[PDB]
Amino acid sequence: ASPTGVFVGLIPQEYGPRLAEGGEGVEGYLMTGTTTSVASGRIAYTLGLEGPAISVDTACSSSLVAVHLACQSLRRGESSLAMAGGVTVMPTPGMLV
Amino acid sequence: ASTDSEKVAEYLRRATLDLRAARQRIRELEGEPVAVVAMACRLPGGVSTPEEFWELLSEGRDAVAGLPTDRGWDLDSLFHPDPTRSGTAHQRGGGFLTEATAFDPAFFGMSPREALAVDPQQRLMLELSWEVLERAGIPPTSLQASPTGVFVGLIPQEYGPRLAEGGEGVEGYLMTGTTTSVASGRIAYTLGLEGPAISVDTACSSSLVAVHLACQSLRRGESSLAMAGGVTVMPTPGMLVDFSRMNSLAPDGRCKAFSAGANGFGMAEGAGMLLLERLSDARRNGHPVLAVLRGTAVNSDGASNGLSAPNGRAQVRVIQQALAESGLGPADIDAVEAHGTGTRLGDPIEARALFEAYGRDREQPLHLGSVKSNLGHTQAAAGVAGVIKMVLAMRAGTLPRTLHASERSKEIDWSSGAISLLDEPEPWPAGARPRRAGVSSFGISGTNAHAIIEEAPQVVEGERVEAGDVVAPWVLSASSAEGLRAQAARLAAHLREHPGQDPRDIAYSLATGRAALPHRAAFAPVDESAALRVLDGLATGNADGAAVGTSRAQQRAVFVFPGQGWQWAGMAVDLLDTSPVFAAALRECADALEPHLDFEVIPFLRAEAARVDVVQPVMFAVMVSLASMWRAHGVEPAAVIGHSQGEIAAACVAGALSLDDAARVVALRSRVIVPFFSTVTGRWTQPDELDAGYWRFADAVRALAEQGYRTFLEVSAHPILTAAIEEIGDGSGADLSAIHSLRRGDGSLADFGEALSRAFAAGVAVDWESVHLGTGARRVPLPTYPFQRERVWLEPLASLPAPEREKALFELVRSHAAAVLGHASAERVPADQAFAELGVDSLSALELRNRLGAATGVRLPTTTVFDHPDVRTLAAHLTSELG
Amino acid sequence: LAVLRGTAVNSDGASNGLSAPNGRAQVRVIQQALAESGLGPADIDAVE
Amino acid sequence: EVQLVQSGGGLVQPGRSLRLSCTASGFTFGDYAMSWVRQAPGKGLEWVGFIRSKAYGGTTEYAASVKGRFTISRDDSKSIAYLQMNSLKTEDTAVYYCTRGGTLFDYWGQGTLVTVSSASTKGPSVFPLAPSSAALGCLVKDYFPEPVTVSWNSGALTSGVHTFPAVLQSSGLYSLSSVVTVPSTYICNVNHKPSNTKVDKKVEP
Amino acid sequence: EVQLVQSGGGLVQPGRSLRLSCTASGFTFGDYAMSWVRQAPGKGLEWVGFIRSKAYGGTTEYAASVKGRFTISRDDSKSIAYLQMNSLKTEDTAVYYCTRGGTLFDYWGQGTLVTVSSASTKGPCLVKDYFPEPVTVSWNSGALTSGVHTFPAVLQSSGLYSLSSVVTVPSTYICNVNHKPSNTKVDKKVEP
Amino acid sequence: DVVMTQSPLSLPVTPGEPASISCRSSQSLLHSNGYNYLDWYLQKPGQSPQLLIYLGSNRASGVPDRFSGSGSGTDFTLKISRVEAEDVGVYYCMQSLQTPRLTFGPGTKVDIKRTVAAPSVFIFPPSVVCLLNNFYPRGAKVQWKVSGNSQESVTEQDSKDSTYSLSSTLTLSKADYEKACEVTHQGLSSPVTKSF
Repeated sequence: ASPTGVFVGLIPQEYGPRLAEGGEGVEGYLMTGTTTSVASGRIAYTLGLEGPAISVDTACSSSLVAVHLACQSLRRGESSLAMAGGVTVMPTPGMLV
Repeated sequence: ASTDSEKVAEYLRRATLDLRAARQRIRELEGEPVAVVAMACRLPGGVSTPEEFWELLSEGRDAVAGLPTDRGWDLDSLFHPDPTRSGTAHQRGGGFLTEATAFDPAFFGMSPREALAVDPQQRLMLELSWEVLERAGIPPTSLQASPTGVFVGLIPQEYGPRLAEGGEGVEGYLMTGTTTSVASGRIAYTLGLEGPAISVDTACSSSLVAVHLACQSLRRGESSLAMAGGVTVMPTPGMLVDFSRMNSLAPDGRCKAFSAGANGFGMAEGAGMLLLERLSDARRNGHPVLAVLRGTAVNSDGASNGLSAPNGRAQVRVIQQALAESGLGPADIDAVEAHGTGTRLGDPIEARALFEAYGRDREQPLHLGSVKSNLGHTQAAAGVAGVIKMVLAMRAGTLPRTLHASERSKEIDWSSGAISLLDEPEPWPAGARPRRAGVSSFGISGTNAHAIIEEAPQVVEGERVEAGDVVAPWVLSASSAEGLRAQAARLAAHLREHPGQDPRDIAYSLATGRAALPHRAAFAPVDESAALRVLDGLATGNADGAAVGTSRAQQRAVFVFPGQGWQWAGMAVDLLDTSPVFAAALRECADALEPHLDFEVIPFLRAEAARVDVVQPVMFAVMVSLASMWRAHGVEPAAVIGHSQGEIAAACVAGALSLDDAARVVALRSRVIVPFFSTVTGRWTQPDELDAGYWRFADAVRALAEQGYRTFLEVSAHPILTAAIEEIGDGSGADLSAIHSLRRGDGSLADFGEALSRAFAAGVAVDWESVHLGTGARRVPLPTYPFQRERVWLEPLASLPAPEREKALFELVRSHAAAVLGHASAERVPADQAFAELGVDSLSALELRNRLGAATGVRLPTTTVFDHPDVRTLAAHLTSELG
Repeated sequence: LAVLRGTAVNSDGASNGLSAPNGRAQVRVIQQALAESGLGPADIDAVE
Repeated sequence: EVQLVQSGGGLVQPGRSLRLSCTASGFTFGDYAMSWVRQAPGKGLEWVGFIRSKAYGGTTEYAASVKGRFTISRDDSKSIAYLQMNSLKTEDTAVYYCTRGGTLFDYWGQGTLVTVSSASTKGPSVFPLAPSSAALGCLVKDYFPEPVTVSWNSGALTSGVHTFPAVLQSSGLYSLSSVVTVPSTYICNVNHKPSNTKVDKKVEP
Repeated sequence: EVQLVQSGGGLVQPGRSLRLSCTASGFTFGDYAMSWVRQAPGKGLEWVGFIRSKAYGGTTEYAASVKGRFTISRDDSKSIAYLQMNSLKTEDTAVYYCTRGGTLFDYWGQGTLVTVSSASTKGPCLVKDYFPEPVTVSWNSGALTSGVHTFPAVLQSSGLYSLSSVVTVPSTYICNVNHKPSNTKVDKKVEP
Repeated sequence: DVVMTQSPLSLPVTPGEPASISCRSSQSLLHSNGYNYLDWYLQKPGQSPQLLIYLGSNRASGVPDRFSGSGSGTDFTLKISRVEAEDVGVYYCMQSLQTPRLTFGPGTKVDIKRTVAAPSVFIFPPSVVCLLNNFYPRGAKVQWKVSGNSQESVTEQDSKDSTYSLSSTLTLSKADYEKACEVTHQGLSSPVTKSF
């Protein structure tokens, strides 16, 4: 229950089958495990942090944009700590096609 | 000076002043309020304007009809007696936008094949941005290279086929149409703005987070203008299929907030958009003000019980933080727009949190209502919709109703009585206590936000009015003939609906606040009824009493100085007696006539009162006065030419000699009895070489047309030798249009008005501010652009025989251009249009070059598209590359 | 470990293409960041 | 905001009289004390006078070369300060400033020229030459008043012009010079609108 | 950055002497002027005296009712000011404050308490006739913590303060007292 | 009661790096209240003077943060941070112990630093002139002897290059001539003479 901000840069990608054709084992967790908004929510919920959790997508400069936003938030004083970073993983070779 | 008695006083005063300034700066930086300027929305049902949304709220209906059928959904195997069967949904209805299928790709520069790969979300966002810009009164083209941040809240979803498999026509554009980052980049690229562009995804609170970020950016001074909103449109039923698995969806699909029959939150779709600016800057520029935002707060629930379930402590903390940030007490809010999700467990928690935050210390009963009852859950489109409803109802001074609230939930305590449900409309009149309201939005991720909205200051009152006699021209533009007709019909209908308007107000509103599109029509009205008839005629499609002309990339004008011909000169009345510029542009030249003629402004009137040696000075005075009037009214020449006696005026306007000194130095004997074309030599000359020694019409005009100027303004009291100019223009190059300033026998200012109308119809740039330097006219709301939509949707050799060879080359070029750009109707593309507006990029450029090279077997440079931006230019170049 | 001074964010605007980079915009970004940091162009030794 | 403007100034023969008006707005004029300063045309800044405030009452003190020459005046209805002129002298020709404060010279005014002389508008001479090379020179002498404009080739060549500022002749007239360059068809032109004289001169080496 | 941390006080019999010290910290003690303010128990405020800064000399104004009874001395080597209590007379007992500034009273430091007069411990539900200074109550041996109405002590003819405490119930009650210097717990019940 | 700047009267500057102006005084001020009665003023070319810092270093509002004073009661010195465009003019040290202040003082000039480029010498036979060109740093000596009467003028600091140009005229009336012009510059060797 401490003020701590989370800022993650992401680019949405497809991982499994389409929602309309959900598989056997996984039915209700399909959208929970793919939406970009929940990326920061998972961390904030596992660690119990109580602060602004925002997912930001700005193409190849997402990490820098998130760092800038975290710096502004820290300077204003609304949070006592912050975390910033980015990630990108290719699950399917539709990207380089 | 008394020591230690007066010296310290000045230092103390200076220190106090500096301290006051510093504290004022701190206060302004920390919490300066921000004003709301414009409004835009696209909601389920028939809603397309905020006024329609307010009407729907007032009458209190619902927009739940059922699932759509245009998107090609299966719609049959989506349900089954067994709810656990895969691919089965639960919702049998909901509010769905019916206009997502249609779009207008031609208005912007986008090839149809590229447009086929565009996500509906960013597809709607462009229209919303254009409408919200037009409504505020700022012309869209004005904002160039200016700091204007853009913030959009979206959800990724999925539109078309997977990237790996690819497509047939859309292969290289699947990325740019199906990503979230470009949702603001496309708007920035189209409008040419330079402010930050950010796309944020935070589930149902995305719009509120975006507006909070925009407020912070405005407060920090990074950007001077902001633009925020959200959108959520789903093209596939997979979302419902997934959300049916944990059984969180009501069967019918209606939200019953705080009711006893909670079953789910349903689904819907929509969009919204706002325009923001700090109060001081908005006041300085006179932009309209509707309401004022004061403070926001963002927080996350933290380690809640599970992932989906929310927490009350976080909501209470964020509400308290939002209240404390703006310095507003908990007992200063009249109504609150709650989340109103209508689920089984969320409602008691939200009610308890609201009671804790407000109801603990309340004197008057708080009014509670939810907008989701009327429309249903709109995902990211929520939040902003609540703010829109609050500001609309608070401007109208009436609180709307809430549906399906006749049965309060038993699990929620109501014994306190501090919170009252909005089961009936409640009057909200203005009073001593400023009106305020608050909104909230909680997402499934955990992030939640709150905001406070306050009424606009009561300073608009104090407007003065004053009658007049000068009629202002009416103008309107569109992107196509059908668009022009639709715009005229809409304007006529709107004028019919609201009578009693002021012609000056409408003319002022139409003059500034619209772009200079390349389809123009203008006229001058005399009655609110005659103008209706003229507009009806324009809507039908016949130009009567109005000037209509089509011109693109033609904005420069040229004055021509003829000799004699308007010897009647009967327009000595008014002008120099009424027009301030004409009055000030006559005496100084007349003062130059005193040396050898004693011929001032008054004796010109007395001479007429109803010999070239006296006609020539007054002719020069008329020339210089009319030129001054034209140049003051915003139109300036690119070149000037003169007749046998026109060279004196040409030198006067070129700066060869001083304003009045040119008169009686060239006319020192007084009777002899700007880059410009020297008519005697047939070439451009500088003003310096003109001297005492200085004292082919088809060739001159054809050379000027070759230079790049395609119009002439004939400055005279009567049109003279204009037909010859037109005939020479027809015989060489494009059509050459000329317009006379005034016509003999009509000295009324209405003649100048219609001349200005014709000049505008000819594409001549006009400074409307000079026309409206001051009359007593203010802005009046007007209808927006009538887009022309169409359905777009994806699903998951001769040897130089004759110039007839040239037409064959032109036709094959047109066919190839239609083929590459994806125009299914390979029948017509604009001829004078360049390529940058057709949506052709590098990918299509190389393909077109290869097709042309294979077709005719010639080598063609890669950069030829830059060399020949027009199809006609390319055809001319290729037809000259034979042999 | 280190200290951050200031950052700046900007948009390319109206270029010759959606993916076409803009030249003068980056100069504005760098100048705004330097001004916000309150330093001069002669105080930077390396650039990534 | 706080604005200070000054009015009253022009050409006056020796021994005349004049007054200067200082206008203040945007603050309580009563508390502050006014002060007048004068800058010679090409020298430093020298304090002239200082009037106290009615809270302490009091009056001014002036200084040397001004004591007993002219006085001050200050009002309260419209906050307009007055500086009187009595028996003006040629050396007094200098720009004048009115500023707030008696000791700490805060926000200033805008200035006024106020020249003193005894002459009339005249026609400039030319006496030009081009000895060998190159900064071609066409001087201007014996003209009045100061406003005058010069150019080269009827204002055609304007690259490297080195026109020098005016200087007061011992006879009350002024002399100018103008040279640009020619490291090799050149005509020098000068205009004197106050005397409404057009002079164009061709110079050869 | 600015503290005065004054110290030095206690119980003094009538007709004696004492001293107090105010310790500057952070700011340049030389420029400022010190002051002393006394607050009687149950009363308002009253000014004692002050000393000018060295720039104006060493003038000291002792107001009234003192007239040489006490003296204020200033030290600049360690930035300490002293007030010399001398010949204390009963009503002089109060809490004393050391403040910074001659006319405008700045950060104000913090206060110290002194007493006067001579007596001895006596030992104490009225809880009368005690003079350590403090007394505590342990109602119902610390069990009952409701309806407590402990009231402040009251000066009497010869000191020896008295107390009071009461509880109410419309329906097993020890009241009891504690005495730090003597430990004279008496407990006892009561039936009216 | 007598204060002179004692700082470099020319003080050439170049943007980027900072600078400073010393201000040495007579016996220190140190008024009993505990302050120094010294102020600073700046005069732009052709503009009205404006105040920068009053007593001590408490620069007033509107003044950019790049300025900062300092110093004891007899060794006042004004520090300026990274140098930018403008700020070229005259700076004045002002005291306040003596109310009847007569003159602000000679002041210290400020101009853009440049090289030591040599001048050029030209003559103009017939009431004759001796002019130069581009002789930064500013400075030139005219000793027409063939002395006593002369009249010269100097332009601004050559905005595009910062190399001053000078022109001086021999004071003569009519045909009384019956028969020297050299200039010494610090960026130049022994002077050269034309002498008609």
